[PDB]
Amino acid sequence: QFVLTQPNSVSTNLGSTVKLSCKRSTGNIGSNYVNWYQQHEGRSPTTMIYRDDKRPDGVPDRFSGSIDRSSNSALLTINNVQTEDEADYFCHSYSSGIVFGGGTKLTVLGQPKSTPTLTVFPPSTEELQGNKATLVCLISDFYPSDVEVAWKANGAPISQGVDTANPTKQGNKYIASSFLRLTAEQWRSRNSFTCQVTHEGNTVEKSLSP
Amino acid sequence: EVQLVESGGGLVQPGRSLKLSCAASGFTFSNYGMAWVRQTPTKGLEWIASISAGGDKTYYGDSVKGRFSISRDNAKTTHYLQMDSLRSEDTATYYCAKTSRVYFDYWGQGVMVTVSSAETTAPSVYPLAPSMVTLGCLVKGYFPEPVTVTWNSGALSSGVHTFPAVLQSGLYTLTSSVTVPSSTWSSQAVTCNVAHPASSTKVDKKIVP
Repeated sequence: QFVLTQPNSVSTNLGSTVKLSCKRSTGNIGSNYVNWYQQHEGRSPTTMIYRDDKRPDGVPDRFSGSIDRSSNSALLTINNVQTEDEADYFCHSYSSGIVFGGGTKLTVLGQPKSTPTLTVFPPSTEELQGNKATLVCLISDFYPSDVEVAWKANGAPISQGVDTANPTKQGNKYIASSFLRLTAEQWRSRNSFTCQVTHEGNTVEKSLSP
Repeated sequence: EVQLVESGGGLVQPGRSLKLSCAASGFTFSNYGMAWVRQTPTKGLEWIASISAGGDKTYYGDSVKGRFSISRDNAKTTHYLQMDSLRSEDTATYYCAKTSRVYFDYWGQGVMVTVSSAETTAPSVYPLAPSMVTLGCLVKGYFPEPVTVTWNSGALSSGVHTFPAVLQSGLYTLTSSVTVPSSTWSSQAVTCNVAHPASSTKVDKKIVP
């Protein structure tokens, strides 16, 4: 019936205040209640605010809802922002149908930089029985998320056969993984293989040998 | 307290149908409307369908286009989303939700629906072996998502990282790892337990040095 527009992402510091906006395109924002949901990555949504400004039992009073007539918008204010508030926040209203905003991803800054840890694994004897070999590189414990992953074979770059996942948050840090697919004959025949990650101007690497 | 338990999703071919179920408890079911809402990483939450408390009024989102039907069975405290004429764009996580007049007060855990011409493929599972030691399990070449991985049937809970999968040539691959003290591996076996529901696969692998 109308759209609800939210900023795609907001960043803020620990203990700061943020105001997350939700603008109705057509019709007056006050003509139908606005509700707000929090969703942590990989989890179901939970209600933070309903009926414009009401809090479910259990939601901190750091959270509060309001309606701004002049900008035709609803606002979720979060005071004294905490690390656990990092989440996607969705607004919701209705008229002749139910409308959701696109969600605002809130990030809470302040966590210190952390360099990646690598773990590498050779092909299993069971996989080699099948004439296949998958080299595994696990990348963990790093912040911020931006990383480049690359492989090397007897010291030289190897790009064919590489599959790398984008980083994802786990707890307060990120993880990612990368796989190098080789012929079992390709694995047995080399002297070594290497996974190298570049993060914040640093390289971290580990090698595998048959 | 309120419980909403979804079932009935998984893989389906284009043009075919699926029926999702939400079994509810913890409130007087017949006093409240119920709803379905879906999510895609690209398009956020999208309302799909609602049904009145009494069951005799239904409402549908724009993307349904006369293809889905929502129903409820108050005697079984369950409601249902019958999804017909399915298309690739219907691949999503589907949540059921309870209403409280004007908002959704509780949401289910969500079930994945994948609309694809590809058949189910069960994973191959391979142990990964090299103070502390990190062991792993490679879950190779499966379709569709999800899989789950635990360690010693849940007895090993801290130190577990299960890594988001890569997708190549139509199949998913992931790794899970567990970090334990050296003494654990020398004192008892360490086993990964992999499940792939879409293929009714359940596999236990001991980690051998």
